[PDB]
Amino acid sequence: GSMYQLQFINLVYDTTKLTHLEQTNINLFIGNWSNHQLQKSICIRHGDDTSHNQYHILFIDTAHQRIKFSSFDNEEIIYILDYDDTQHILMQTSSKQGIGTSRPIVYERLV
Amino acid sequence: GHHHHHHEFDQVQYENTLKNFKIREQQFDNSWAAGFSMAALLNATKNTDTYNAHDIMRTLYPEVSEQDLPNCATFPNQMIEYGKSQGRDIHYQEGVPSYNQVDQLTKDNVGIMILAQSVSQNPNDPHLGHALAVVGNAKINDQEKLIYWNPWDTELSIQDADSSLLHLSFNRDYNWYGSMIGY
Repeated sequence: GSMYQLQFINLVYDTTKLTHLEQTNINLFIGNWSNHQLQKSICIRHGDDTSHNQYHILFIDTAHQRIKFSSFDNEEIIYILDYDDTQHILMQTSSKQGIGTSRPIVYERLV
Repeated sequence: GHHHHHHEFDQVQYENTLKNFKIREQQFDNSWAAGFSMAALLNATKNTDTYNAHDIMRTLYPEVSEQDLPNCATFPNQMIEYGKSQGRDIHYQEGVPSYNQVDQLTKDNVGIMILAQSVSQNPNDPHLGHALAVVGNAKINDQEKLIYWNPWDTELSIQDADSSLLHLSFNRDYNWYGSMIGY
């Protein structure tokens, strides 16, 4: 009996500038996802120039089925999302300039 | 899914691990790896249980909100200054320490923290830094190994002494680019 924190992640990218593999790869992460131990949930969407909670894509990693991104308002935090299966993705955080990376955290599909 | 198995066929001919080392806490959703590593190393060499990642990080980031603290990582100079603050003359050494050096440091109850960095595949692909703890060294199947602890884990890991390539959990690879020695 307890509230979760929800982080809205609106990714901004020009669908126009991507290979099809890249597009398939990003699309893996669009959806709503939760971790029950942390009581955290993320709602990932393809946003636009006008969305709030905007995040910039730094790199699309098709080889490992992964994307790296940062929030528009804090470039010192890098998020890494890895695809596991349609019901699970892994999110990790790291810093831009320092040393220390989080454990990959499992988020399972919901909604 | 994954189970633990037996490893009957290994021949551990020699093992030398830091006196009093014990994994006491695990890193999840924060960037405190260096704090986890330093805490475990100092707990081992000081023979205590009072160090912990959160408290180290708080000391390094006294003005950051509790909410923003998880996202603070560690600079090399903080690793050095923090160790000194605890009575440890920390020195950086580039590259992977030799088996013989690890063996000597470990017998002298001196801790070593691994500084690792992922390998970028493009200019837009930022390499990531991570920190781990050396636990000691072993000769296994006639091969020299180093023993280390990734804060992500609850168990120890074994590294070929002649390799800088760390194959971490969740299939993440980092290179050991240097060490902070003296904890």
